[PDB]
Amino acid sequence: KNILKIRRRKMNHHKYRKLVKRTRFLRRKVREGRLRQKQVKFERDLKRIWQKAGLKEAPAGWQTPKIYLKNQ
Amino acid sequence: RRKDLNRGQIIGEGRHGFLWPGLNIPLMRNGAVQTIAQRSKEDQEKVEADMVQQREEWDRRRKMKVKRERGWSGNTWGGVSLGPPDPGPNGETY
RNA sequence: CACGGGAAACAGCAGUGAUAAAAAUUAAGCCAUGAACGAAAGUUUGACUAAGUUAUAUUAAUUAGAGUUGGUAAAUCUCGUGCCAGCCACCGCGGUCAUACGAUUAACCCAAAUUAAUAGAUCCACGGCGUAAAGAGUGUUUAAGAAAAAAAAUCACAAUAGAGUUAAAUUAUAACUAAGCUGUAAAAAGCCCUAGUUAAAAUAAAAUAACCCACGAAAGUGACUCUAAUAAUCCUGACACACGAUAGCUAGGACCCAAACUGGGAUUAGAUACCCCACUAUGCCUAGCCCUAAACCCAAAUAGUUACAUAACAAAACUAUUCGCCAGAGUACUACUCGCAACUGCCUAAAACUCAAAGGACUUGGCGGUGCUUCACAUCCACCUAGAGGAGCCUGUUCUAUAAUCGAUAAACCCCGAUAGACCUUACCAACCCUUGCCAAUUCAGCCUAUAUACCGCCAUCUUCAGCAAACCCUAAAAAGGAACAAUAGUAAGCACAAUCAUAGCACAUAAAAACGUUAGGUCAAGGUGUAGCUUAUGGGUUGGAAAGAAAUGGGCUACAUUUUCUACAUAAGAAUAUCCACCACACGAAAGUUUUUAUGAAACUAAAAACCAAAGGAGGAUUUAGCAGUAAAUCAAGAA
Ligand SMILES: [Mg+2]
Ligand SMILES: [Mg+2]
Ligand SMILES: [Mg+2]
Ligand SMILES: [Mg+2]
Ligand SMILES: [Mg+2]
Ligand SMILES: [Mg+2]
Ligand SMILES: [Mg+2]
Ligand SMILES: [Mg+2]
Ligand SMILES: [Mg+2]
Ligand SMILES: [Mg+2]
Ligand SMILES: [Mg+2]
Ligand SMILES: [Mg+2]
Ligand SMILES: [Mg+2]
Ligand SMILES: [Mg+2]
Ligand SMILES: [Mg+2]
Ligand SMILES: [Mg+2]
Ligand SMILES: [Mg+2]
Ligand SMILES: [Mg+2]
Ligand SMILES: [Mg+2]
Ligand SMILES: [Mg+2]
Ligand SMILES: [Mg+2]
Ligand SMILES: [Mg+2]
Ligand SMILES: [Mg+2]
Ligand SMILES: [Mg+2]
Ligand SMILES: [Mg+2]
Ligand SMILES: [Mg+2]
Ligand SMILES: [Mg+2]
Ligand SMILES: [Mg+2]
Ligand SMILES: [Mg+2]
Ligand SMILES: [Mg+2]
Ligand SMILES: [Mg+2]
Ligand SMILES: [Mg+2]
Ligand SMILES: [Mg+2]
Ligand SMILES: [Mg+2]
Ligand SMILES: [Mg+2]
Ligand SMILES: [Mg+2]
Ligand SMILES: [Mg+2]
Ligand SMILES: [Mg+2]
Ligand SMILES: [Mg+2]
Ligand SMILES: [Mg+2]
Ligand SMILES: [Mg+2]
Ligand SMILES: [Mg+2]
Ligand SMILES: [Mg+2]
Ligand SMILES: [Mg+2]
Ligand SMILES: [Mg+2]
Ligand SMILES: [Mg+2]
Ligand SMILES: [Mg+2]
Ligand SMILES: [Mg+2]
Ligand SMILES: [Mg+2]
Ligand SMILES: [Mg+2]
Ligand SMILES: [Mg+2]
Ligand SMILES: [Mg+2]
Ligand SMILES: [Mg+2]
Ligand SMILES: [Mg+2]
Ligand SMILES: [Mg+2]
Ligand SMILES: [Mg+2]
Ligand SMILES: [Mg+2]
Ligand SMILES: [Mg+2]
Ligand SMILES: [Mg+2]
Ligand SMILES: [Mg+2]
Ligand SMILES: [Mg+2]
Ligand SMILES: [Mg+2]
Ligand SMILES: [Mg+2]
Ligand SMILES: [Mg+2]
Ligand SMILES: [Mg+2]
Ligand SMILES: [Mg+2]
Ligand SMILES: [Mg+2]
Ligand SMILES: [Mg+2]
Ligand SMILES: [Mg+2]
Ligand SMILES: [Mg+2]
Ligand SMILES: [Mg+2]
Ligand SMILES: [Mg+2]
Ligand SMILES: [Mg+2]
Ligand SMILES: [Mg+2]
Ligand SMILES: [Mg+2]
Ligand SMILES: [Mg+2]
Ligand SMILES: [Mg+2]
Ligand SMILES: [Mg+2]
Ligand SMILES: [Mg+2]
Ligand SMILES: [Mg+2]
Ligand SMILES: [Mg+2]
Ligand SMILES: [Mg+2]
Ligand SMILES: [Mg+2]
Ligand SMILES: [Mg+2]
Ligand SMILES: [Mg+2]
Ligand SMILES: [Mg+2]
Ligand SMILES: [Mg+2]
Ligand SMILES: [Mg+2]
Ligand SMILES: [Mg+2]
Ligand SMILES: [Mg+2]
Ligand SMILES: [Mg+2]
Ligand SMILES: [Mg+2]
Ligand SMILES: [Mg+2]
Ligand SMILES: [Mg+2]
Repeated sequence: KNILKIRRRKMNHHKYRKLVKRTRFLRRKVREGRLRQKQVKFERDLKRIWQKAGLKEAPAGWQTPKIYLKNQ
Repeated sequence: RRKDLNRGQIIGEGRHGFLWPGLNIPLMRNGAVQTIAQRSKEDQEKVEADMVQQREEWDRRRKMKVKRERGWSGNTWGGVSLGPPDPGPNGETY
């Protein structure tokens, strides 16, 4: 009966958790790896604007904070 | 399928071709009490040919037995005529 | 976009390299039309006109071929092959008798085409969302919409948030008292700074009432008291806003008891588990996060109706207004994205690939270390008797050995086909020989050669079990079911059981009987056969030769002795009696061997009898067989071949 659907899920979940334990630190890399792409693409997004709006420098008092890498 | 060997053979019928007064031949002719007689070689070749053609006839008659009217498709019995229902107990007939 | 730059342009007509599953003439004319110029005749026009090439499509006839033939779906015979070679669009076909393969033979249907492939046209949902894919964990509002009348009454009292309080129990820690106390199916470990009693704060958790069904939007909420307090003159509404069980995370407190983890102890093949014992994160408070549930009543909100109406099952069927959600199954509470006080997280959520299914509900079976009742009568347990497993021997399997049968081989084989092998039987091996080679006739005989999963015969087995089965009849449909006796849809001849027969009168007992099916149970070696094979041989004869034991085991026989052994004898007798001791060995036990006879027989290898010899055995491990009365046990005699 419908348990037979749940069994599949139950297994697929278990078999996933196990995986994410072994793979943990590999995972941890690739997460942060993409956060450093994010923050960069983000930056370029704004850089694009100065250069598109004709300004040479980034406007006064702009440090362009890091949102994605926010921790603690 | 079952073939019968009771078909085609008369009494006294034989390959050595004897005509027995009570079986192969009626008991009497214009003259009474025919004796025990033997046919020719060729008369026998003919009667044997007759039995052979009999068997051939029966085999053809067994093979010709495939004919049908189709109901919907082929081996689907849908729409096949079953034939008028059975007369009831009261003599009622359809 | 073309100033400028690459660079030197057929996406005009013909043609050509390269590329691609993709192939028209380097063709003639301005004669018609159209165009450009001309005042005009007219000139030019690879536009166009007429051809040329091509089954690309229709038409006409002169042209006959392709595909199919298990089913959907028109249409098949014989071979070959034997899960191989191969085929199919879907279901599928091939494992020795293939209408599915390859090839014939007939047919079918299309037809100058026919099939295959790939793209289309066509194809979801104005259908759904309890169990099938789908009502979000909860509320309010925005945007957007929908609108006759009635539509705020009260807790039968346990929303929430504060602040204060404690009855039962438990624990520290003392006073006594006894050595144990704890703990399981049974124990062990564990603790004796233990246990019972008498005292007693904190912390934690809230018997009964509750057979109540209230309060909150949901989560949730039921010890006591007081404070604050439960939105909207009440329609729907989000990705916005505010909440959201447990567990978890951060910091600080708390710690009676519980308890993942872990360490002991058992259990177990193992036991990282279930059982036992400790002890920890953690449940508790204050503050901050996390935002998940079988967050399920799997049933959206608000007004209605009980009309119409039974897929199934479950909580009976539906309008109207809305929003939310669902387009096969996996893959996938997944990969990538987006956002989040999360950084083994949450949310949103695909495709490649694979399959022809995946699902829901039901129906009879069978099964169940589910529950309940009732039994077992040689029968499971408890019980009684006598044996098997140990010893010798007999005899059957199984293995080794042999040139040298076959068959049976869980219950349902194993002193089995055999109520029976020295030659014969005989099917076996070894050599030799014979080819219409039993018969009335036959390009015919003969085959203990392969199929017991082609079979008839005879049987085993459930089984001393009560059911099987035609003919009907009923069920808001039927896969199937079909009884209640103060009776509710069943009737029915048949075959089973029962009844009668037999065991020389009864009775009981035994014998017999015991269907339908089940086990593709047994047997092509009783005989007979379907299909296949053999034919100067898988046929038929003569002569010899087989059946040895390292063992392992099934069943028997005889013992192991005093309820015995011997002789007499029929059932009151006399003697012997395992230790003396040097017996001049004897007590039981020789069925075994060595010798001699005799029975049979052409042939002793076979049976019996005497003489000798006297061995293992001193009542048998786990485990097992049988018997409910004239039975078990013991004793004796006969027959079949
Ligand atoms: Mg899986
Ligand atoms: Mg990534
Ligand atoms: Mg057909
Ligand atoms: Mg250009
Ligand atoms: Mg230029
Ligand atoms: Mg070009
Ligand atoms: Mg061209
Ligand atoms: Mg050009
Ligand atoms: Mg080319
Ligand atoms: Mg073409
Ligand atoms: Mg020209
Ligand atoms: Mg043309
Ligand atoms: Mg044509
Ligand atoms: Mg031709
Ligand atoms: Mg093979
Ligand atoms: Mg064949
Ligand atoms: Mg076909
Ligand atoms: Mg074929
Ligand atoms: Mg054509
Ligand atoms: Mg439609
Ligand atoms: Mg429904
Ligand atoms: Mg569902
Ligand atoms: Mg889906
Ligand atoms: Mg709901
Ligand atoms: Mg909501
Ligand atoms: Mg959820
Ligand atoms: Mg408005
Ligand atoms: Mg209204
Ligand atoms: Mg508080
Ligand atoms: Mg107290
Ligand atoms: Mg106390
Ligand atoms: Mg105490
Ligand atoms: Mg106990
Ligand atoms: Mg102890
Ligand atoms: Mg209660
Ligand atoms: Mg309640
Ligand atoms: Mg209110
Ligand atoms: Mg609302
Ligand atoms: Mg929470
Ligand atoms: Mg918590
Ligand atoms: Mg603690
Ligand atoms: Mg304390
Ligand atoms: Mg504890
Ligand atoms: Mg342990
Ligand atoms: Mg075990
Ligand atoms: Mg257990
Ligand atoms: Mg403790
Ligand atoms: Mg709590
Ligand atoms: Mg709940
Ligand atoms: Mg529930
Ligand atoms: Mg749901
Ligand atoms: Mg709603
Ligand atoms: Mg409301
Ligand atoms: Mg109505
Ligand atoms: Mg039904
Ligand atoms: Mg899908
Ligand atoms: Mg989850
Ligand atoms: Mg995820
Ligand atoms: Mg989002
Ligand atoms: Mg017994
Ligand atoms: Mg029994
Ligand atoms: Mg014994
Ligand atoms: Mg023995
Ligand atoms: Mg044998
Ligand atoms: Mg051998
Ligand atoms: Mg055998
Ligand atoms: Mg056999
Ligand atoms: Mg058997
Ligand atoms: Mg026996
Ligand atoms: Mg012999
Ligand atoms: Mg032979
Ligand atoms: Mg075989
Ligand atoms: Mg059989
Ligand atoms: Mg049979
Ligand atoms: Mg009956
Ligand atoms: Mg019936
Ligand atoms: Mg009688
Ligand atoms: Mg009787
Ligand atoms: Mg009997
Ligand atoms: Mg009877
Ligand atoms: Mg068999
Ligand atoms: Mg068997
Ligand atoms: Mg035979
Ligand atoms: Mg035959
Ligand atoms: Mg021979
Ligand atoms: Mg011989
Ligand atoms: Mg033995
Ligand atoms: Mg005995
Ligand atoms: Mg005496
Ligand atoms: Mg002897
Ligand atoms: Mg002796
Ligand atoms: Mg001894
Ligand atoms: Mg036993
Ligand atoms: Mg005799």
